[PDB]
Amino acid sequence: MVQAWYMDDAPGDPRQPHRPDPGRPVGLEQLRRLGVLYWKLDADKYENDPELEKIRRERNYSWMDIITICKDKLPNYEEKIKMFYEEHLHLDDEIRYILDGSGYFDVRDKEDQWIRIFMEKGDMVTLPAGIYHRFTVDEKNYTKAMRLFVGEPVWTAYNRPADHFEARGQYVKFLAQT
Ligand code: MET
Ligand SMILES: [Cl-]
Ligand SMILES: [Cl-]
Ligand SMILES: [Fe+3]
Repeated sequence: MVQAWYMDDAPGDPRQPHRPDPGRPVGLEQLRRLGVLYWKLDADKYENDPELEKIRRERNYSWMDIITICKDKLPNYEEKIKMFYEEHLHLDDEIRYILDGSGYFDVRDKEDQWIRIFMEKGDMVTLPAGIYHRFTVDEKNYTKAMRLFVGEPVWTAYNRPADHFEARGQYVKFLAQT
Protein backbone atom coordinates (compact mmCIF):
# COMPACT_ATOMS: atom_id res chain seq x y z
CA MET A 1 0.00 0.00 0.00
CA VAL A 2 1.81 3.16 1.24
CA GLN A 3 4.11 3.99 4.16
CA ALA A 4 2.67 7.03 5.92
CA TRP A 5 2.02 8.10 9.50
CA TYR A 6 1.05 10.96 11.71
CA MET A 7 4.50 12.39 12.50
CA ASP A 8 5.63 13.65 15.87
CA ASP A 9 5.83 17.21 17.11
CA ALA A 10 9.53 16.66 18.04
CA PRO A 11 12.03 19.27 16.90
CA GLY A 12 15.39 18.12 15.65
CA ASP A 13 16.71 16.52 12.47
CA PRO A 14 14.01 16.53 9.78
CA ARG A 15 15.63 13.70 7.90
CA GLN A 16 14.85 11.40 10.80
CA PRO A 17 11.57 9.38 10.54
CA HIS A 18 9.71 11.35 13.25
CA ARG A 19 7.59 8.20 13.45
CA PRO A 20 6.26 7.57 16.96
CA ASP A 21 6.00 4.01 18.37
CA PRO A 22 3.21 3.32 18.99
CA GLY A 23 1.70 5.54 16.28
CA ARG A 24 -1.25 5.95 13.89
CA PRO A 25 -0.81 4.80 10.27
CA VAL A 26 -2.18 6.61 7.23
CA GLY A 27 -3.66 4.90 4.17
CA LEU A 28 -4.49 5.61 0.53
CA GLU A 29 -8.14 6.40 1.07
CA GLN A 30 -7.31 9.14 3.56
CA LEU A 31 -4.78 10.74 1.28
CA ARG A 32 -7.16 10.41 -1.71
CA ARG A 33 -9.77 12.18 0.45
CA LEU A 34 -7.22 15.08 0.77
CA GLY A 35 -6.81 15.29 -3.02
CA VAL A 36 -3.44 13.45 -2.94
CA LEU A 37 -2.70 10.81 -5.56
CA TYR A 38 -0.24 7.91 -5.56
CA TRP A 39 1.30 5.29 -7.91
CA LYS A 40 3.90 2.50 -7.87
CA LEU A 41 5.94 2.22 -11.08
CA ASP A 42 8.95 0.43 -12.55
CA ALA A 43 11.63 3.05 -11.93
CA ASP A 44 14.16 1.26 -14.16
CA LYS A 45 11.99 1.44 -17.31
CA TYR A 46 10.87 5.08 -16.78
CA GLU A 47 12.59 6.27 -19.96
CA ASN A 48 10.05 4.19 -21.93
CA ASP A 49 7.20 3.14 -19.65
CA PRO A 50 3.61 2.88 -21.04
CA GLU A 51 2.09 3.17 -17.53
CA LEU A 52 3.96 6.42 -16.94
CA GLU A 53 2.92 7.71 -20.39
CA LYS A 54 -0.71 6.62 -19.77
CA ILE A 55 -0.84 8.62 -16.52
CA ARG A 56 0.71 11.67 -18.21
CA ARG A 57 -1.93 11.55 -20.93
CA GLU A 58 -4.82 11.07 -18.47
CA ARG A 59 -3.53 14.04 -16.40
CA ASN A 60 -2.10 16.29 -19.15
CA TYR A 61 1.38 16.17 -17.60
CA SER A 62 2.94 17.69 -20.73
CA TRP A 63 6.16 18.69 -18.97
CA MET A 64 8.88 16.65 -17.31
CA ASP A 65 12.50 16.85 -16.17
CA ILE A 66 14.70 15.34 -13.45
CA ILE A 67 16.22 16.67 -10.27
CA THR A 68 19.02 14.92 -8.40
CA ILE A 69 18.94 16.10 -4.83
CA CYS A 70 22.30 15.68 -3.11
CA LYS A 71 25.22 17.83 -1.80
CA ASP A 72 27.63 17.28 -4.70
CA LYS A 73 25.09 17.35 -7.63
CA LEU A 74 22.54 20.09 -6.81
CA PRO A 75 23.86 23.67 -6.74
CA ASN A 76 23.11 25.53 -3.48
CA TYR A 77 22.14 22.29 -1.88
CA GLU A 78 21.86 23.55 1.72
CA GLU A 79 19.80 26.60 0.70
CA LYS A 80 17.52 24.58 -1.58
CA ILE A 81 17.13 22.02 1.21
CA LYS A 82 16.01 24.74 3.64
CA MET A 83 13.53 26.12 1.07
CA PHE A 84 11.82 22.75 0.44
CA TYR A 85 11.20 21.97 4.10
CA GLU A 86 9.65 25.38 4.63
CA GLU A 87 5.90 24.90 4.82
CA HIS A 88 4.35 26.26 1.62
CA LEU A 89 1.73 25.81 -1.03
CA HIS A 90 1.53 26.01 -4.84
CA LEU A 91 -1.00 27.44 -7.19
CA ASP A 92 -0.62 24.24 -9.21
CA ASP A 93 -0.32 20.55 -8.56
CA GLU A 94 3.02 19.14 -7.47
CA ILE A 95 3.96 15.87 -9.14
CA ARG A 96 7.01 13.84 -8.12
CA TYR A 97 7.97 10.38 -9.28
CA ILE A 98 11.00 9.16 -7.33
CA LEU A 99 13.40 7.39 -9.74
CA ASP A 100 16.13 6.67 -7.18
CA GLY A 101 16.90 7.38 -3.56
CA SER A 102 14.08 8.33 -1.23
CA GLY A 103 12.70 11.07 1.04
CA TYR A 104 9.65 12.31 2.89
CA PHE A 105 6.71 14.48 1.82
CA ASP A 106 4.70 15.91 4.71
CA VAL A 107 1.18 17.28 4.19
CA ARG A 108 -1.39 18.70 6.58
CA ASP A 109 -4.58 16.69 7.24
CA LYS A 110 -8.24 17.92 7.41
CA GLU A 111 -7.44 19.00 10.99
CA ASP A 112 -4.17 20.73 10.07
CA GLN A 113 -1.97 17.96 11.56
CA TRP A 114 1.27 16.81 9.88
CA ILE A 115 1.20 13.60 7.88
CA ARG A 116 4.60 12.23 6.83
CA ILE A 117 4.84 10.20 3.59
CA PHE A 118 7.88 8.07 2.79
CA MET A 119 8.69 8.00 -0.93
CA GLU A 120 11.05 5.44 -2.40
CA LYS A 121 12.38 4.35 -5.77
CA GLY A 122 9.31 3.66 -7.90
CA ASP A 123 6.88 5.73 -5.84
CA MET A 124 4.96 8.60 -7.48
CA VAL A 125 2.68 11.20 -5.83
CA THR A 126 0.64 14.26 -6.76
CA LEU A 127 0.03 16.94 -4.15
CA PRO A 128 -2.95 19.06 -5.21
CA ALA A 129 -2.65 22.79 -5.73
CA GLY A 130 -3.35 24.57 -2.42
CA ILE A 131 -2.13 21.87 -0.03
CA TYR A 132 0.42 22.90 2.58
CA HIS A 133 3.39 20.58 2.44
CA ARG A 134 7.11 20.43 2.74
CA PHE A 135 9.87 18.11 1.63
CA THR A 136 13.02 16.59 3.02
CA VAL A 137 15.54 13.92 2.14
CA ASP A 138 16.01 11.08 4.67
CA GLU A 139 19.34 10.12 6.26
CA LYS A 140 20.57 8.50 3.03
CA ASN A 141 20.80 12.09 1.84
CA TYR A 142 19.86 11.49 -1.76
CA THR A 143 16.65 11.80 -3.85
CA LYS A 144 16.34 11.62 -7.67
CA ALA A 145 12.85 12.61 -8.75
CA MET A 146 11.15 13.12 -12.08
CA ARG A 147 9.20 16.38 -11.76
CA LEU A 148 6.05 16.72 -13.83
CA PHE A 149 3.71 19.61 -14.71
CA VAL A 150 0.62 20.54 -16.72
CA GLY A 151 2.23 22.56 -19.53
CA GLU A 152 5.26 24.83 -18.92
CA PRO A 153 6.13 24.92 -15.17
CA VAL A 154 5.78 27.58 -12.50
CA TRP A 155 7.77 26.59 -9.39
CA THR A 156 6.81 29.43 -7.07
CA ALA A 157 6.37 28.39 -3.44
CA TYR A 158 4.38 30.69 -1.21
CA ASN A 159 5.25 30.00 2.39
CA ARG A 160 2.65 29.75 5.14
CA PRO A 161 0.69 31.90 5.71
CA ALA A 162 -0.63 32.06 2.16
CA ASP A 163 -4.37 31.58 2.79
CA HIS A 164 -5.48 34.46 0.51
CA PHE A 165 -4.65 32.82 -2.84
CA GLU A 166 -7.60 31.52 -4.86
CA ALA A 167 -5.88 28.11 -5.22
CA ARG A 168 -5.79 27.95 -1.42
CA GLY A 169 -9.50 28.91 -1.12
CA GLN A 170 -10.53 26.45 -3.86
CA TYR A 171 -8.66 23.59 -2.09
CA VAL A 172 -10.21 24.47 1.30
CA LYS A 173 -13.66 24.53 -0.37
CA PHE A 174 -12.82 21.10 -1.77
CA LEU A 175 -12.10 19.69 1.71
CA ALA A 176 -15.37 20.92 3.28
CA GLN A 177 -17.25 19.93 0.09
CA THR A 178 -15.79 16.37 0.53
C1 MET B 1 12.09 25.99 -4.15
S1 MET B 1 10.58 25.46 -2.99
C2 MET B 1 9.89 24.03 -4.17
C3 MET B 1 8.70 23.33 -3.53
C4 MET B 1 8.64 21.84 -3.88
N1 MET B 1 7.40 21.49 -4.61
C5 MET B 1 8.63 21.05 -2.62
O1 MET B 1 7.56 20.74 -2.08
O2 MET B 1 9.69 20.70 -2.11
CL1 LIG C 1 11.68 21.03 -6.81
CL1 LIG D 1 26.22 24.14 -2.16
FE1 LIG E 1 6.15 22.15 -2.90
